[PDB]
Amino acid sequence: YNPEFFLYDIFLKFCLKYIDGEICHDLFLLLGKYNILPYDTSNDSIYACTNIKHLDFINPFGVAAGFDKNGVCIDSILKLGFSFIEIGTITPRGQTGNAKPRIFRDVESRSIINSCGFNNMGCDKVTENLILFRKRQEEDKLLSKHIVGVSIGKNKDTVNIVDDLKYCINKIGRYADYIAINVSSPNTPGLRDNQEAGKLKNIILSVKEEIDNLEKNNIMNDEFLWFNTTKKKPLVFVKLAPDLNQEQKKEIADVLLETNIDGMIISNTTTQINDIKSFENKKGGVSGAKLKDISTKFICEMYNYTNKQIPIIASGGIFSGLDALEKIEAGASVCQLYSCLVFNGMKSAVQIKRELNHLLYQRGYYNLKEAIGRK
Ligand SMILES: Cc1cc2nc3c(=O)[nH]c(=O)nc-3n(C[C@H](O)[C@H](O)[C@H](O)COP(=O)(O)O)c2cc1C
Ligand SMILES: Cc1cc(Nc2cc(F)c(C(F)(F)F)c(F)c2)n2nc(C(F)(F)F)nc2n1
Ligand SMILES: O=C(O)c1cc(=O)[nH]c(=O)[nH]1
Repeated sequence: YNPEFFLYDIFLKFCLKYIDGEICHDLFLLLGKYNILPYDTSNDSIYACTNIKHLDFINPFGVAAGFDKNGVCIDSILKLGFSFIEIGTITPRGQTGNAKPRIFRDVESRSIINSCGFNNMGCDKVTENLILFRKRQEEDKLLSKHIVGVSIGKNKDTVNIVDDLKYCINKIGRYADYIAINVSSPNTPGLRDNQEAGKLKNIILSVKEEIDNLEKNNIMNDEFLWFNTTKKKPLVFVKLAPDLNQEQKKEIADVLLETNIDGMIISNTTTQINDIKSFENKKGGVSGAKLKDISTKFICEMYNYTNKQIPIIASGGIFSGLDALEKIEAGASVCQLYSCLVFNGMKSAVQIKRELNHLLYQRGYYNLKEAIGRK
């Protein structure tokens, strides 16, 4: 509604029409880096707060992983009106990823296909970006209480998947509110097989353990140990790909229950969309509108399978207050956006927060927490 947002969104639409996606993506990241994007300075509704365990979100919308892989634009992105962002996915060593162009959008179906292949500057460089973010944060009143999770993964050619995760934890864990374990990218060969249950249980317990050791091995009080938002050790979530068996899902559910994981991100992109014409050429995982139903059903299933015991972070095809309410009613406690920013632009968090609040009122819910899981 504001003019700053209005002008940027025209520009963004122009870019969407004329300019390659990855290039546009990076241009807006660079404009955020230089602090020339608009801010949402509005108080968020106390009735749409949410939490995962003791991690509290001032509103229920965050930016999904893969958006700001390297943490170069964290302040500007949160300042668009998001309560949190998941940076990464990061790996121990930097990787260039797959040959470009490797991201395409289909404006008509509001859908995206990418085969990025975990391109990122590497754990050490991103840790230094996140540290500078944490320092800015102590000085920047609009960043107070905003959450930064870190998605962490394996280098493509890795000796020890678990070892890669430990290396990332050891480096960046002190600066993270939460850690997301990503064994779900379509785009690194294998990796996805790391969703095998015995393997996954060991992954999850190795990660909680490396985090536990961060707490142990240093002498400072928590307030100085955790240079993050919570002042507590990061929670542990796992991100799940939606292309799985019911049996696979049930198995994963039991490993999540067995290991007392703090949450699950449902879901990553799908390789099962066949009917987007412009994508016929293409290899990779599809995001956006055409993922929404698959992702929502998957939320229902895992909530059920896990007996409502594991909080869900929703991802996939969320554009509108209605889409968000569906995620929440299926069982999600919090939502992440990606595609919506691409097609709808900079106003997305402002607009969707407003839409969800009105909806919550119309359906006669007292607050958002009351709606979670109401089938
Ligand atoms: C270009 C691109 C890169 C992505 N990179 C990652 C990543 O590094 N890690 C990750 O867990 N998910 C990644 N994703 C998946 C998103 O985090 C998200 O789950 C997916 O886009 C579904 O949300 P959407 O339908 O709102 O876009 C990426 C998606 C896109 C489109
Ligand atoms: C016009 C456009 C913009 C976009 N990225 C983008 C990147 C951004 F940083 C923002 C912002 F500023 F709000 F945080 C944004 F709204 C969109 N991508 N990203 C793609 C991608 F990644 F899918 F290729 N295509 C795009 N097209
Ligand atoms: O780097 C990527 O290719 C990528 C990672 C991921 O987790 N999901 C995705 O769709 N792409």
